[PDB]
Amino acid sequence: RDAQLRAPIVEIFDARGCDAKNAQYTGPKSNDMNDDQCVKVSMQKITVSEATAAKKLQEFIGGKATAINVPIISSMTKKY
Amino acid sequence: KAAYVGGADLQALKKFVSEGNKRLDAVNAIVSNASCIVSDAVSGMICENPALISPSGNCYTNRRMAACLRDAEIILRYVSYSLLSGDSSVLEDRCLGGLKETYASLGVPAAGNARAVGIMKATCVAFINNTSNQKKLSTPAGDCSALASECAGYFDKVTSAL
Amino acid sequence: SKAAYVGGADLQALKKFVSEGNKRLDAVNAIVSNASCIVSDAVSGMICENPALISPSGNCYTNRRMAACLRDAEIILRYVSYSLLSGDSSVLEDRCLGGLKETYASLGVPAAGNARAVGIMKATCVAFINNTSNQKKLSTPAGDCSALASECAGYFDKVTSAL
Amino acid sequence: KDAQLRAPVVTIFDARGCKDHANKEYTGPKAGNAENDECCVKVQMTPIKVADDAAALVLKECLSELKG
Ligand SMILES: */C=C/C1=C(C)C(=O)N/C1=C\c1[nH]c(/C=C2\N=C(C[C@H]3NC(=O)C(C(*)=C)=C3C)C(C)=C2CCC(=O)O)c(CCC(=O)O)c1C
Ligand SMILES: */C=C/C1=C(C)C(=O)N/C1=C\c1[nH]c(/C=C2\N=C(C[C@H]3NC(=O)C(C(*)=C)=C3C)C(C)=C2CCC(=O)O)c(CCC(=O)O)c1C
Ligand SMILES: *[C@@H](C)C1=C(C)C(=O)N/C1=C\c1[nH]c(/C=C2N=C(/C=C3\NC(=O)C(CC)=C3C)C(C)=C\2CCC(=O)O)c(CCC(=O)O)c1C
Ligand SMILES: *[C@@H](C)C1=C(C)C(=O)N/C1=C\c1[nH]c(/C=C2N=C(/C=C3\NC(=O)C(CC)=C3C)C(C)=C\2CCC(=O)O)c(CCC(=O)O)c1C
Ligand SMILES: *[C@@H](C)[C@H]1/C(=C/c2[nH]c(/C=C3N=C(/C=C4\NC(=O)C(CC)=C4C)C(C)=C\3CCC(=O)O)c(CCC(=O)O)c2C)NC(=O)[C@@H]1C
Ligand SMILES: *[C@@H](C)[C@H]1/C(=C/c2[nH]c(/C=C3N=C(/C=C4\NC(=O)C(CC)=C4C)C(C)=C\3CCC(=O)O)c(CCC(=O)O)c2C)NC(=O)[C@@H]1C
Ligand SMILES: *[C@H](C)[C@H]1/C(=C/c2[nH]c(/C=C3N=C(/C=C4\NC(=O)C(CC)=C4C)C(C)=C\3CCC(=O)O)c(CCC(=O)O)c2C)NC(=O)[C@@H]1C
Ligand SMILES: *[C@H](C)[C@H]1/C(=C/c2[nH]c(/C=C3N=C(/C=C4\NC(=O)C(CC)=C4C)C(C)=C\3CCC(=O)O)c(CCC(=O)O)c2C)NC(=O)[C@@H]1C
Repeated sequence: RDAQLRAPIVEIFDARGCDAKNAQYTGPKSNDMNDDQCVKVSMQKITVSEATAAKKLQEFIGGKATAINVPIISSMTKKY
Repeated sequence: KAAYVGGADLQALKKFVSEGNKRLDAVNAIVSNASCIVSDAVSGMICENPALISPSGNCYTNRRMAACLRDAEIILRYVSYSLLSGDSSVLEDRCLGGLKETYASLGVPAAGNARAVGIMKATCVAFINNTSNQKKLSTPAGDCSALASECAGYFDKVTSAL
Repeated sequence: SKAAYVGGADLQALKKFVSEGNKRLDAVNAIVSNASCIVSDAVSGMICENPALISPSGNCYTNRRMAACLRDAEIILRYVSYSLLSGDSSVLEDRCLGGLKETYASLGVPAAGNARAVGIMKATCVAFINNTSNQKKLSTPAGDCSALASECAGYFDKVTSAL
Repeated sequence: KDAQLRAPVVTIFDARGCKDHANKEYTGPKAGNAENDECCVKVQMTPIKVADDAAALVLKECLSELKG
């Protein structure tokens, strides 16, 4: 359980070839490609607004359409 | 409040987990597709059982749907962190501890979570192995089946628990 | 603002008024039911190809600007979906595109970025319509929707031209 | 231009075989066949909005995929 409904936000920065400098990492240099690479992790509250939820319902309600090339499991009858 | 692992610390981290660079690619394949992974899972759960958005169903109303979309994202993110860490301890404690009981008390249906989590698992495995329709991230071509299976194992812990 | 429901006799009539009505409805279903991804993938593709767009001087910097761009991309997608429902682009060309280039010029919304977001949505919609998946992994009866895909492509080309 | 930033939101219901939703929203006459009497299109001009949470999540995806 987590009372605040926080989850780990993991961010992956492969900044090889990225000409913008970032220096949030404060530890020692590796003197190789890892100086242009960073993983960021933080614990953040996860939230979804009812407005977003309403938009998702409108996407989901047709009950037939899918992503491209995925299994079809739709049914027209109550399962549970 | 955030931790930054770059330079020497990242060089070290890559040696403390198996297949460090591939593992970071695999994590990337999850986190850069987070919104659609959550969407497919809740959408598919619903198209298989449309009663979930009938007036008596557990995703009826924007409040209930928003909670389900939120919970799916939470579960997905603890899985992504397990894959980064090569360790499921935080997932098992912080995320899954007390969750089955919680859902039992609320009436959040186990068959619905079984299906949603199952779809997230398939979708993540496909992104990691690059069998999905979209292959937007750039990696050297190779065999990531071990990391994909490790990821699937973390989802299987979720399913088992619920 | 009022919702319209078209079923029964009225839907049968609509299918006499537009070409390939059933296929058309399938195409629209695919686009609308995947709209959030179509939009997010286009806007995030525009950005991943040109990361300056979310640097502090970039036009998508901050949630407010990102939200406005996602919204506008959705607006454009929806007027295209409606064009595909209707069989023509008149509403798209008037309500959506009329004055839009000038609006964007007054706000400083970048033409190159818009061309790319629209271009990605185009490719995505064309691919949903010309989906070559096996029947087992296809929600509609398998067949040839190339005419409708080309029609859809044409509507996006009108957006690209206007902007 | 649309001052209210509305766009047409279309929903497509192929509800052939659905027994549990009463088909009452469509108020016109019947066709006499399932392909039309158990199918419906909904169209509504709607103010298009994107909430902070949706934009924030897209930004998180972007930040982990920027091309060098
Ligand atoms: C996140 C969006 C996706 C992009 C972009 C992309 O390239 N692929 C994407 C999604 C994706 N989905 C799956 C697997 C499944 N999706 C569903 C739900 C879907 N099926 C339905 O019948 C309905 C309702 C009409 C849906 C919304 C299901 C059931 C699956 C398969 C789950 C399983 O096998 O257990 C994948 C993985 C495809 C694969 O496994 O080969 C991707 C990549
Ligand atoms: C998200 C909706 C989709 C579902 C569900 C699905 O199954 N496929 C979906 C989307 C889709 N996208 C494309 C094409 C492109 N998407 C991007 C953006 C992507 N690429 C990047 O480099 C980054 C940033 C790292 C992204 C976020 C791009 C650039 C394209 C190609 C556009 C072009 O061709 O010019 C398609 C089309 C695939 C096809 O043509 O067959 C789909 C279906
Ligand atoms: C190259 C892709 C690029 C161009 C060109 C451009 O205009 N902007 C670009 C990248 C970019 N990066 C970020 C945000 C972060 N980059 C990070 C990477 C590192 N941090 C470090 O300390 C190190 C050395 C080990 C890295 C390789 C991190 C951690 C980012 C997040 C910081 C945060 O927590 O906010 C952005 C977002 C805008 C910004 O914050 O600068 C952009 C556009
Ligand atoms: C069968 C798929 C099903 C089960 C089982 C279940 O529990 N719920 C099911 C379907 C379902 N439908 C809807 C909403 C709408 N269905 C519509 C279809 C038609 N309406 C008509 O008048 C006709 C005749 C031409 C149709 C084919 C429409 C238009 C719906 C939207 C209503 C609206 O805009 O509010 C839902 C959502 C919950 C509900 O309204 O019952 C569900 C779960
Ligand atoms: C399955 C996961 C997919 C796959 C992966 C794959 N990746 C590599 C090699 C590398 N990947 C990276 C990526 C990163 N390192 C970082 O520090 C960061 C940011 C935090 C990232 C994103 C790196 C640096 C490498 C090394 C090669 C290079 O110099 O770029 C391989 C090659 C084998 C290996 O172990 O190195 C593979 C196979 N490949 C696929 O086909 C899957 C889709
Ligand atoms: C390209 C668009 C994709 C494709 C489509 C395709 N669809 C059909 C056949 C049918 N589609 C429907 C769908 C509806 N009719 C409705 O009234 C509604 C709700 C408003 C929907 C969703 C119907 C009724 C048919 C007729 C056959 C049937 O009943 O199953 C075809 C077959 C050819 C035709 O025109 O009938 C095709 C090709 N197929 C693809 O492969 C593309 C991905
Ligand atoms: C979505 C796939 C399914 C679904 C979900 C659903 N969940 C709730 C409500 C809650 N969910 C939680 C979950 C957690 N607590 C934790 O500590 C953690 C780990 C960090 C998690 C994931 C909690 C605490 C609640 C109650 C409090 C809250 O909602 O904020 C609901 C709402 C239930 C209600 O009626 O209020 C729903 C709908 N529903 C489904 O049908 C899917 C199977
Ligand atoms: C996203 C791909 C691009 C982008 C978008 C962006 N748009 C705005 C602001 C506005 N957009 C409109 C658009 C319309 N007016 C109309 O009448 C119609 C047809 C119905 C449309 C689509 C308007 C009126 C505005 C101003 C009002 C408002 O934004 O609420 C912004 C700026 C938002 C801001 O200034 O805070 C942005 C960023 N930006 C990009 O970089 C992409 C190329």
